[PDB]
Amino acid sequence: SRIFYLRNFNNWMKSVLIGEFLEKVRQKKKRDITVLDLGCGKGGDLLKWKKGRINKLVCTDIADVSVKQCQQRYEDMKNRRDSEYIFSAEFITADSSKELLIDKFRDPQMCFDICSCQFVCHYSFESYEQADMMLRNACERLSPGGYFIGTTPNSFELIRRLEASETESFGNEIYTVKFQKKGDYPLFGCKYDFNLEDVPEFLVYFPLLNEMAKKYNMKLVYKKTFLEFYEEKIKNNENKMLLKRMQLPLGTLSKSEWEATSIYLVFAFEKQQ
Ligand SMILES: Nc1ncnc2c1ncn2[C@@H]1O[C@H](CSCC[C@H](N)C(=O)O)[C@@H](O)[C@H]1O
Repeated sequence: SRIFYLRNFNNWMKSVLIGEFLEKVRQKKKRDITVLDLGCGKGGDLLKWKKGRINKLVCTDIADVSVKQCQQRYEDMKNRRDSEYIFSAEFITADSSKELLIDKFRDPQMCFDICSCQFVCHYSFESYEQADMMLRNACERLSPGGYFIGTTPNSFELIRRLEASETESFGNEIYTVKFQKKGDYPLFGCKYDFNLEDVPEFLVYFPLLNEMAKKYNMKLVYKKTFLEFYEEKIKNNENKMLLKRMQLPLGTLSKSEWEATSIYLVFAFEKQQ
């Protein structure tokens, strides 16, 4: 109702992102696709992976109830009738910032063509170790040429609104951000409250994320604001009538919705050879 169109939009953003890199993986002649969905939540991306026609998915999250719900929705998905091919799936409760996923994989030798981290990475920036660990978990088992893709708040946009504010808070009808306070932005542990009409988040300084990713032999493919990404993707009609069947620019979202969503960026990294 209130944020339905915002959610819809986020789903559309993820769809097109996931879509783009599934094709890139396939154009490198990769037949059977293996994917790690890191911080999978309740399975909002299950259907995107099913229509990407991947062969194996690992869903993991720190919240077990979410993992279990993700599993049940998966069970329902291919207990549908005359349901075309579905990936095999593996479900793991774990803190991907404090625990090594390879130690919990049923198959410890397993590799991935894509790690998808959607609206997750920023939780790991509580400390250097947690950040490095989530990056490791996202990137260590990636095959060369494989991709690390995701969505996280854009720190530049967050700071800009903070410093433009009369307080340590800012927002509108839809969202509210509250810093522990402005002027002080440590690389790790920069805490702010994020309210979508409620969970603590950490600032992700992207040039820092870029450097730390190098440790795992990753090179940046691109980084784009939600706005830029939105503007580019709709010059292709497959995506736009996709968006309309799923149901600042004048543009598809109210000005307040645009303020909420324009907070985010999309990124992709590639595993080097
Ligand atoms: N340290 C951590 N390790 C793994 N998952 C975490 C985490 N901290 C938070 N999360 C999870 O990240 C999720 C963010 S909401 C994103 C859900 C899903 N990827 C989607 O796009 O719909 C939540 O499910 C939360 O439980």
